[PDB]
Amino acid sequence: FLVTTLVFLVIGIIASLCTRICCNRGPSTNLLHLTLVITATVSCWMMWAIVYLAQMKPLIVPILSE
Amino acid sequence: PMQLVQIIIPIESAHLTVSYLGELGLL
Amino acid sequence: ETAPFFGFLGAAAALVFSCMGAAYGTAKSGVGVASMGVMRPELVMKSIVPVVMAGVLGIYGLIIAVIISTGINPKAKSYYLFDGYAHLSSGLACGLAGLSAGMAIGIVGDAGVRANAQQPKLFVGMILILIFAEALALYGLIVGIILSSRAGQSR
Amino acid sequence: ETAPFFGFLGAAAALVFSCMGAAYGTAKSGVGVASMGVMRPELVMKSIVPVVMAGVLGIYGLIIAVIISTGINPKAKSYYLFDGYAHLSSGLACGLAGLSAGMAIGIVGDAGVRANAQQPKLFVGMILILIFAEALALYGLIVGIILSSRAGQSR
Amino acid sequence: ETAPFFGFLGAAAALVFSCMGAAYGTAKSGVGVASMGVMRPELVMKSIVPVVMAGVLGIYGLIIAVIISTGINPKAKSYYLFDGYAHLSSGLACGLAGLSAGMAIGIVGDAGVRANAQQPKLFVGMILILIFAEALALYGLIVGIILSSRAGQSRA
Amino acid sequence: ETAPFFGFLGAAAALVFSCMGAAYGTAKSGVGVASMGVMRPELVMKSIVPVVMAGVLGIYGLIIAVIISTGINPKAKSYYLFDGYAHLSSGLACGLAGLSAGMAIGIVGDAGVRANAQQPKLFVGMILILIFAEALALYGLIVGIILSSRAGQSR
Amino acid sequence: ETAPFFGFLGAAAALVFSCMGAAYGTAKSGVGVASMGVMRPELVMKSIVPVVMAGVLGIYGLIIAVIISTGINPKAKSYYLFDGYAHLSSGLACGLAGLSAGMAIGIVGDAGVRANAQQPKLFVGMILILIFAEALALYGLIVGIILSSRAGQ
Amino acid sequence: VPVVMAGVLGIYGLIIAVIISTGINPKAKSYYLFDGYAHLSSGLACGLAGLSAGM
Amino acid sequence: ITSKNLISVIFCEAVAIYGVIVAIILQTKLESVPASQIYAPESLRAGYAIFASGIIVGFANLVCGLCVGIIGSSCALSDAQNSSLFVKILVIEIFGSALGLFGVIVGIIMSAQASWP
Amino acid sequence: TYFRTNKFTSAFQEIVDAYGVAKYREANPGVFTIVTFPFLFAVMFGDWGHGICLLLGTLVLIVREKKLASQKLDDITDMTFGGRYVILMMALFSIYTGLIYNEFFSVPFEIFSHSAYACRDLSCSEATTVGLIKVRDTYPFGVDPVWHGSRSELPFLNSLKMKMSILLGVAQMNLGIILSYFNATFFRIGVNIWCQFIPQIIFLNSLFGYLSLLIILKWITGSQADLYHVMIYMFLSPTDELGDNQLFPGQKTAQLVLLLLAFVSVPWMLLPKPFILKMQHHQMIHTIEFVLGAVSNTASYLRLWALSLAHSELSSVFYEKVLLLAWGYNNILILIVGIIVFIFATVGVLLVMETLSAFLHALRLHWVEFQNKFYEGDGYKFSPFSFALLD
Repeated sequence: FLVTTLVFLVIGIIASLCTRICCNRGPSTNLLHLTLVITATVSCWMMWAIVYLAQMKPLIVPILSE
Repeated sequence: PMQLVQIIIPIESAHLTVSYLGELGLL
Repeated sequence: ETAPFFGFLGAAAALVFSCMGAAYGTAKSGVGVASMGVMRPELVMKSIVPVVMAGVLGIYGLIIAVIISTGINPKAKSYYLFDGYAHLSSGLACGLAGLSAGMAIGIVGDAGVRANAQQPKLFVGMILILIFAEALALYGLIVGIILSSRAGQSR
Repeated sequence: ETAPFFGFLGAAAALVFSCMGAAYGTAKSGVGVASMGVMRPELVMKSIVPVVMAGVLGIYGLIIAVIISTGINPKAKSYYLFDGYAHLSSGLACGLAGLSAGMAIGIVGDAGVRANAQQPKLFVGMILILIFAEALALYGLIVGIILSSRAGQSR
Repeated sequence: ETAPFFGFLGAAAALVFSCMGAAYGTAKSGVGVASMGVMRPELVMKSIVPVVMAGVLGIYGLIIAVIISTGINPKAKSYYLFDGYAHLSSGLACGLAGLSAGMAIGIVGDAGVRANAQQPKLFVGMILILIFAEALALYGLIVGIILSSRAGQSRA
Repeated sequence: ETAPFFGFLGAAAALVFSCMGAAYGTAKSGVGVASMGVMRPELVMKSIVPVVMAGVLGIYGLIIAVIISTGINPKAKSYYLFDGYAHLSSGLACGLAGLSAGMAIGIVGDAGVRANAQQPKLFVGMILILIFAEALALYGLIVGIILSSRAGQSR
Repeated sequence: ETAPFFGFLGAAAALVFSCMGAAYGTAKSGVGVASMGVMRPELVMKSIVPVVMAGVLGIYGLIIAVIISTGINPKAKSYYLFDGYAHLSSGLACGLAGLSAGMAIGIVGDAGVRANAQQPKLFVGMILILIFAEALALYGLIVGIILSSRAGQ
Repeated sequence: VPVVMAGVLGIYGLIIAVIISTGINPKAKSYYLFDGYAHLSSGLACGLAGLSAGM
Repeated sequence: ITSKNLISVIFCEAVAIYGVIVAIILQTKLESVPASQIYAPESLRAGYAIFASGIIVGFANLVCGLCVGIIGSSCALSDAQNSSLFVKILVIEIFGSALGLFGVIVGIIMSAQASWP
Repeated sequence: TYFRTNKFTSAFQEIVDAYGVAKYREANPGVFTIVTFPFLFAVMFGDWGHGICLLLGTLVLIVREKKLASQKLDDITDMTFGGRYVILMMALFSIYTGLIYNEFFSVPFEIFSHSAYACRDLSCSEATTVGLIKVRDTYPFGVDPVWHGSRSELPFLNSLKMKMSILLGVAQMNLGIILSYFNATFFRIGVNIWCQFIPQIIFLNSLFGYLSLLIILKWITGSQADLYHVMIYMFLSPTDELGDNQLFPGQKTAQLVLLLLAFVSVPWMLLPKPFILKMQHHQMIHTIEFVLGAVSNTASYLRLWALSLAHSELSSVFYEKVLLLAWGYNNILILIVGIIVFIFATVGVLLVMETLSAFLHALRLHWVEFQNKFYEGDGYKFSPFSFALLD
């Protein structure tokens, strides 16, 4: 879902803006917060990408006989 | 980002500096 | 057919092995607890945990055996080798896990009995190791549940 | 056919294993009781409790074996290997559980008798330990009952 | 048609042997830690590591058992004769690897707990030894997975 | 019919034996390394090599097992007896050789760890001895691989 | 028929037995050498005869196994249960003889290491003893080679 | 000297085995189950007695 | 004592040579035994005779070798103890070698056993 | 020396100290690990219900830390006081992890629709049919419950989880290589960095990346019968030729070329640096270290997959016990007793046992990854003349 990727990118941009507003004073602190935000975005996007790759095409469906 | 430091301080004054730097200190 | 010979044997073996292992572990733990109580009553009160672990292992083995026995429905299920084989596998797994857990629990109980006299913090820490061993036994029992559920294919 | 062979074999094995375990437990308890009496004849009176518990467990195993054996009536039901297999499994499980419980309870009782000779609260500790050990015999009896029911479930 | 009995037996045996090896290793490590106790109370973090390794080995065994159980589906692709024996082989390999790893881990953990009381600078070396030991269990799990992979092809 | 099943069983037993030998060697090396680290932390770092050698032997056994697994191919040939026989023989030989070499290397490393702490000079010769021990297992693995390559038994 | 299975089993048993015997002898000799080297590291460097004998035993076992494997040519000979049974037994006997020789040589070298540590005369004496043991192992290897040659007929 | 005598005893046993090999031809006499069992049992008893005497 | 042990090793090498000769003979002593005709009762009798010969040869050779080894060990110890006592040790070594030679002669006699077609 | 540590940074600093030390110029990935270890642990396992409850308890502890400062903690409580921030971050990550897993309160829950995933068509056909189930609508926030949490969907879901864990391990190795390159740039070696880190890095990275790209290509093509074992089938032949299943038209020759390149790079990982050192005038440890590290990364991925499977199995067991208690209790008392017992057992299993096991495994994987990456121990802590009682 390209829409999901765009939403994740927008969330990352919002987080970057929040971190900048919070700690623009400490340039090293700001860089640390930016690195943390980047890592969180990478992790979330990778998880969603794996989930969608599962949904790309199902090998087989489930059986739940009583 | 630290480095070594060397100094000569009179003992009487060194007592006050040591007392001040006791809680946290640098070196 | 030959299902009763397999299923009954597995059901008996699970309980037998689990009881033997739990008994050995409880005996070791009781010897250690007696030593600790001779040392100090507080250590005797503390040393109850290995007995709890042994009882938990025995209860898990009994539960697995009960589930296996309840699986035996010859009137509803036609006599298949697979149906008895699943029960036999579940019983063997449960019994082996119970025996191993009992031996490990006895060793850990002796160690913790020594530790309680040595230091209360040591006993508190060894509680974590005992819990980990109990968790391994529970994992074996859970695999036994999947083994029992495998019998569903046969009818 | 050959089902009575298996059923009678299981009935005999139950009693044999229960007797062996009771013998081991009684020997250990007697050694502990002799040690306590040598140390203190007065305290020896309370020391008989683990021996009584071991004897009770042995009798319970024997009673369960007798009950299982009495169920086998060839005139009552036609030749079916399921009933014999179930009876044999019940006997084997009950006997093995009783033997393991007896041996462990005897060892724990000897240790607890020594500890009680040392300290008084150790007597209560050993009583709790033996109560914990009785869980093996309880599980064996439950498994025997389940197998006896499965024997009637044969069709 | 009688293969599923062998398959179920192998599936149970894998878990049984893995649990036995893990229990032995855990008991050895716990005895060693309790011996190391009192003298080095701060070494609780170090003593935790062998229990973690034993738990990892047990989890690997359970995973192998679950995979083997999933492999046994008689409804489609009738087990024929190769399926049960393949499952038995995979289960035996997994169980033996687990038992060997458990024994080695228990011995090494006892040695490390003994070394914990004096000169704790070797904690890194002890952790390295534990990881090298668990590598054997990882290789065994990989081998079991590879064996389970070939199961489907034999159906034809 | 079921002969390649026996071959696959032997292939699995190969990895099992290799893992057992590697684990024994690693345990001995770990005991020696613990002793050396107790002696001096510096000797501990140089003493890691035998553990790596045992792990490499185990990895070689795993690779041989994977190759054997790749050897089994239903589309290659129909049910044939020789496919199972050759594979089982190769696996058994490789596993036995690996286990024996691992035990020998473990004993050698256990001696060498203690030896190196007293004198660092002998560590050079100990390294050569361990290298020869590992090379024996490597030759055994090559011999086993030769048998696996010997696949075209029929036509 | 089942002859290739018997021959493969025999060759595998030969290789396994030879490897186990070589491993046991090498372990004993290496333990002895490590113990002896503690006193004088200079003498330890000379103590390479254990490595030499271990390598010789391993090479002999590998060569025997390779020769046995080469004998298995189904295209060349359809073979017979008699021929396969003979080849398997011959190979297994060769491997067992090699294993016994290697174990004995390693046992001797275990004490020979300490003897060499004592004096160089004991060192050369143990060298001669190990040479005799290696000669026995080579005789066993030659017997196995002759047996493999007989399998061709 | 007693060691030499004991070795001579083994040499005599070897000579007896050589005589047995000379008589080993089976065409002359057919041995049934009873004959083979009798021979094997008697030989085993003699061997046990010989080993005990050697000890 | 090393020379005495060398004499013992020479006896062991003689035993090995006897074994090699036995193997060569068994290679020669093998009957016709056709691949097709490997089921006759006469072939079974020949196989039983050959197996008996091998069992009588190898077991006796191993027993003689072990006896020679123990005797040589004791003899080397005694020679280390007393310098004069060497011929007595050589006597025991010769006795062990004679036992090995007797086993070899037994194998040589048993060589002519096969009766397979 | 030690980098300044805030309240949140203290736990990462303690972890880095556990992983030995590093030089002042040496790169310290402790700050990165302060998120990576929560990132891996969330990938490793997580229960939405108790995990949220555990996070709430940790937050309450952080709020009451003022009293906890006065009230001295005991044993593991003392460590928890220091690691509150790290635990909270890990639980926050595990929240999204459970959201992906969809096992809210250790149980699947419908998202957005009445049923997140359903069976299109096959109204009369059983779930065990040729048509079986069609997921016309797929859960957009998490894995489709029909395709993951259902009875027979377990094997394919587990295989997919393992495949994804392999890619995650590859990414972790790539991050370690990147950190090594960055630290080498900080080390400021004129050519030694290119001679040593570049060959040691990149080689095994591309080796695992071939498999990762094969997994991605399989996800694109969607082969069914091989499940996640198509990669195993492809890699089963290291020799040339064949390669029918290759999704990329030239994947066979390209794979052979890549194998040759890796074989050539293998000495390049070990040879150039000692040669440069000799020209100016360890590698033996570096020998086989690449293969061992790749095996370790695969082991970490498999451990994560196994931990996830075990967590799913435990959640299923707890749900089964709860369902059995509820269904077979017409009276309120029996249901209440069963629910309480199941809740206590599930809490003990998950919040304590499973949580500790997952934390330990994730920590060990983190130590392996960091040791592979950089900083090689070799240091000590900052030494001021601070009053221990006062500070």
